Order: sequence, then structure tokens, then C-alpha cells
Amino acid sequence: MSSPYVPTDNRMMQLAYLDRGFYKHYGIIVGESVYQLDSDDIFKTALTGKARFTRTKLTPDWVIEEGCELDYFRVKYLESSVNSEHIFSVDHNCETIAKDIFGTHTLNQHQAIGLVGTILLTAGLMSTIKTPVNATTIKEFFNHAVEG
Amino acid sequence: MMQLAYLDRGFYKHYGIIVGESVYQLDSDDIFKTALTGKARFTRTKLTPDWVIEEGCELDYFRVKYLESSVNSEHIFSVDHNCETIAKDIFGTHTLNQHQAIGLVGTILLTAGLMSTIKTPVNATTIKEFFNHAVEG
Amino acid sequence: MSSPYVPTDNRMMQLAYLDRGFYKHYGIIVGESVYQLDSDDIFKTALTGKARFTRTKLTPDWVIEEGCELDYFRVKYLESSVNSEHIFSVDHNCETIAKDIFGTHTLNQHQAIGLVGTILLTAGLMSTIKTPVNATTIKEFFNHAVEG
Amino acid sequence: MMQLAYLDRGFYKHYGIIVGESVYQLDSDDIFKTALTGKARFTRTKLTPDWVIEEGCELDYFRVKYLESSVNSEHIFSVDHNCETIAKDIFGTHTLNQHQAIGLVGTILLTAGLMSTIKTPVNATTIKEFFNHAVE
Repeated sequence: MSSPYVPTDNRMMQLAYLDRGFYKHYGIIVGESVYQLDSDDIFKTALTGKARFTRTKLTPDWVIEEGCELDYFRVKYLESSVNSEHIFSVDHNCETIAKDIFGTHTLNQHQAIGLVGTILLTAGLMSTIKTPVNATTIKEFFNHAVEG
Repeated sequence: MMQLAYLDRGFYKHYGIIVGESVYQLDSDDIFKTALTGKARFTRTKLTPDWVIEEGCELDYFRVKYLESSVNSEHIFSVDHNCETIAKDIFGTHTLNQHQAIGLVGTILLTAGLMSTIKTPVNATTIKEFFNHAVEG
Repeated sequence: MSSPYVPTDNRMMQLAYLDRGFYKHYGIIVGESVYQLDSDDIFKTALTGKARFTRTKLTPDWVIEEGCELDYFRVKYLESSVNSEHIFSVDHNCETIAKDIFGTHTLNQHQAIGLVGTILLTAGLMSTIKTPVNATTIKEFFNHAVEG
Repeated sequence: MMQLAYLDRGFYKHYGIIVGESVYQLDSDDIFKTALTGKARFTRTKLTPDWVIEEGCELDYFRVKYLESSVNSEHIFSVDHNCETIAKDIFGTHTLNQHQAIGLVGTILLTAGLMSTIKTPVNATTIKEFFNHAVE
């Protein structure tokens, strides 16, 4: 008999997005499922602090994000952005999210979803068209915070 | 009387509300990190000529929309000892409570601040105001 | 008589670079002078810790970097990466560099020089072609550290 | 015997030298910052399965190039008592002195570390090892 073994490694995964017209909605493909924030509006999410992880089934609409804007400097910024208190939570369908994405780890569950949540929220917020920030463009942005 | 203003740091803008010779702003040089925590504290600093008025901007527009809104933010806005009178010194005693006054101004500053981190067009001169209004050591 | 005035503002300036084949050598244009690290090899500079600011005369070889790849996240990372202790210095030619680039500033000389150097060295290091990092590629990169 | 190795974090790699059941590395989670400050301390941590040998890499190549070099680095590498045997540990009986051994290993680990921060090709799968080997 060979020695007892417990693997620690996470699963294979890809960063991907859905076209939402004004932004790219990012998620992590693990097998036939996609971890993502439950949101139709990335600005409302950021401006209200309601960032709940959900899992949905992989479809052919998810674009594999190849040309990556995530680089060393952005990931190091985001790694150090998140303390013990953050806006990210997980619904009923995401019980295995920490094990799927991190494997066996010394990150606690809350820390794990903070780090994943920060990477997905930032990638979405930076996918948008650049426009001057003035009274006018601020007003339309503010609507995402208050319009139901 | 009460007006939105900013310190231009090129790649973004730090926003505040100018009242007399004082500026009310969130206590954070990184509004993006603040937005990820869900928490922001108000602070007050002395007005300088580095602060620029955001033109054609009326706080009244935002107060109306915010008091109508059925959406509830989960961002928590608090005040250090200095900003104790922040509501009255910014709103007098107009028909809205302190909690609503702090939430509204918090949401205005967070909204404009965060937008500047993700929407600002960058070019060859963007570095000028980044170096000109550099954060504390 | 109007009131005494002491201006606090830095000069007008543009991010520019020179084409050095395998990297972009970055500088800050102020009038007909360009502030830059005194280097013909940005990797050697980084790997030996000898980054001295020098001043050259504006030529038409300098490209005004219009599609700037410095964004909020990279800038904030670099802001928080450099402190009092760093590799950056100035030659006799750069007496007024702190005043030209920062105007009147609560940052000490050394903090100011560290921030400008960090921005220029990082823009130069990001400018190169991506290659897998293996025994072969590490060997050739190591030559920049030890070849004179 | 004594081999360059890494912990892959996808967007970058943390390099060290495996010596028996231990790894000599720079005491830093950000080699880029380290490169900017001009100083680095060595540390020793326990070998885990997460460390991968850099295949085809032989320390002898770096030693010969380094000792032949007329380049003076201004990077300052230091050891404390838990790392001060690094010389005989990594280069066994080789005749280079302690300051040369510290400078050489420091330069190797800084070079490979810094290279990985700026040259690594990124793709849709780069996140995998970033999350797999997450730090605290």
C-alpha cells in the first residue's frame, strides 16, 4: 500500500465574461459552472455595496478573457485592498466556492470570497468606456445608486 | 453656500463639500478600497486654492433623487469628532434627519470619487495633477 | 498693490518615451528639458539598483505617450510601494527636479524622487515583450545584471 | 543537489533555493517593491509540495557568470543567524566567500522574481495558481 494522500490544489478554471452592453460581467468557469456576482448593473453593485456570489450553468455566451488587463500591479493592489470587513457575501448555491477556487488553504471563507469578489468587481468596473467626470456625467452615474 | 469641489490627482479626483473656509470629505486617499469595505468616515480640513468647484453642480438635484429612492445602500457613513455639526453646517435644518444628511453626502462623494477611479480619460498630461496634489507620506 | 503671491503649482509636463528597441525609455518633458533615469538598459538598472535621474534636451525622437497605460490601480500600487529607502537619486543637472515636478510639496526630496523614479522605471519595465519565465529565459535576463 | 524552485502565483512566481527540507528565499511577498527599496533579507521556510523545481536550471552557470562580472550591484542582501550558513549550504566546497555567496543567491532570486512580475504572459487560466497559492 502507497502512503495516504489528500490533494490540496484548486480546480482548473478560466476568467470569462458576459457582454452586458456597457460593461463586461466577469466570472470564474469551474467545469460546467460559473461563479460570479449576482448583478445586472456593476455600478449599482459598487455604489450600494450589495455583492452576493451566485453560481450559474456555463453557456456558449461566456467569452474566455484572453487579452488580460489583470497584471502583476493590478492584482497586487487588489490583494492588499481587502481587510476583514468587505461588501462580498455568498448565496445558497456557492457552498463549495472556497474549495473549488482555493483548494485546501489557510484563507478563511470570508477572506477567500473577498479576494475573488474584488477581482471580479474591479475587472467589470474597468471594462467601461472612459468619459470626463463633470456635473453631467456624475448625475447619470448617480442614477445607478438610487434608481429602482 | 454649499458646493461640490475636488483635488485633481489626474488619475482620479478627491471630492469634498466646501462650507466657509472648511472642506468636508471622506477620510481616505483610496475611495476604491473604501467602497470595497462598505464603510467611510467623514473628516474636515482647511480650504486651500488647490480645491476646484465642480461647475454646474447643484446638491439639491441629489437630495431630491436620494429621498425618493426605494433602493437602500449597505454603505455605512460615520463622522469623527470634528464633523459633529456636519448636517447643519451643510444643510442648516432643512426637512431631512442627520442619518439621511450623512448618507446623502456620503453617497454623493463616494459616487463622484469612485467614478473618477474607473472613468477618467488618461493622456500624456494626466501625471501633472497627480504629482501636483500628491497624498501625505 | 495686490497681495503677495507664492505659487505652489508644478510646471506643465508630458509623459514621453524614446524607442530603445526592446523597451520604451520614459521621461517627463518640462519646457525643452526631459527628466529621465540615466540608463541604456532598464533591466540592468532595476537589477543593480542604480537609477540616477539626469536631464537631456527635448529632441523630436520623444513620443508623447497619449495612449497612457498608467491607470488608477497601477498608480496607487506604485504610490504605496515606495517610501524613504529606495534605489533612486539625482545628478548635479537636476537641482530643480522636485520644484519642476511637484512645485511646493510636503513630501521630502527623497520621497518625491522615489515616486517619480518608480513611475518611470515601472512604465519602462511594463513596455517589454512577454516571454515564458524558464531556465532559458532567466539565463538571458540574468545577463543584464552581470554584463558590462 | 541544490536547485532553484518557485511557488507559482500565476501573475508572478516566488523563487527560492531548496536545501534538504528547507528553502532559502528573500523575506518579501512583493519582489517588485523589494527591487525598488534596494534591500532584501534572506529567510528559510520548510519545503512543501507547492514548491516546483525550475527544470534545466543549474546554479553553477550563474556562479561562473557572476564571479567573472565587473558589474557592481547597489542592492544590499543581508542574512541573520538562521540563514548565515547559506554559503557552504548552497555552494558546498566552492571557494567563493560569504559576501559573494549572499550577493549571487540574492541576484539570482531577485532576477527570476522581478522577471516573473513583468514578462509573464497572462491568459484566462493565470488566476488558477494565483488563487491556489494565496498568501496571508
